[PDB]
Amino acid sequence: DKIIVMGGKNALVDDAGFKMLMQYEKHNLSNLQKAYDLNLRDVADLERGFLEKPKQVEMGKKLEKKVKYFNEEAERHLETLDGMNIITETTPENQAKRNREKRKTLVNGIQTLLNQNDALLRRLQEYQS
Repeated sequence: DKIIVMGGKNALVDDAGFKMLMQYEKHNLSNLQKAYDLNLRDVADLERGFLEKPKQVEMGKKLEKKVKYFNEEAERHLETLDGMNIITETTPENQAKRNREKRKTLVNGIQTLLNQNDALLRRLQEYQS
């Protein structure tokens, strides 16, 4: 298919590129909902108070670390969705007259030089014979 380009900041994407990322992001969200569900639960347990106060404090620690991490992921992905621009590519032969003329000037320019250079080479290869 086609095009995707992220420099980490803003992202350039085309139709198939956009469908692709929405795939990846939709999935990523599903993973976030799973991660959230697991933490909402563990937190709910820890709350109960099922033995060993010191073990509970260490647990909250790990959890509080996890929720925070979650928050970083979530925000990063949302940053992504927001800096995602859709592009459409237009081919040389389908560009504005102004652009076509600019290229042609140059193509003709180069083409003439290959002809002349060819002739030059054959003039060179002759003499040295």
